Amino acid sequence: SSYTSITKLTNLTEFRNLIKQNDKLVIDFYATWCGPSKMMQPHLTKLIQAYPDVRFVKCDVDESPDIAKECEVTAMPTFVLGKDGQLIGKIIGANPTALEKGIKDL
Amino acid sequence: TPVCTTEV
Repeated sequence: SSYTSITKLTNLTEFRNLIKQNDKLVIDFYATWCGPSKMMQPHLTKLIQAYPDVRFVKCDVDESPDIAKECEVTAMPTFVLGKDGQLIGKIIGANPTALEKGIKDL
Repeated sequence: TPVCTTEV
């Protein structure tokens, strides 16, 4: 799969359930107009294929402000990492290297 | 740059 094909979160309950139901998770908070978030799309696709044990999803901050707020997302892209039922990390910015390091540590 | 910030 790819950036284009992953689930795009639109609901809070869905978001909360996702944290509870996935052992390893990454959420890509983005904006359609943000250049840096756009730049990370190819990278995410590579990461999705590279780390099949991790669930990757995305959320449009403009479309779902409630979700973004819940994660205190002020800047994009923000990648929120979750492990064993809870959120445990953030990589803020289009840094593919930092993002992969974070994913590897899950 | 690598980030977009939003001030509301």
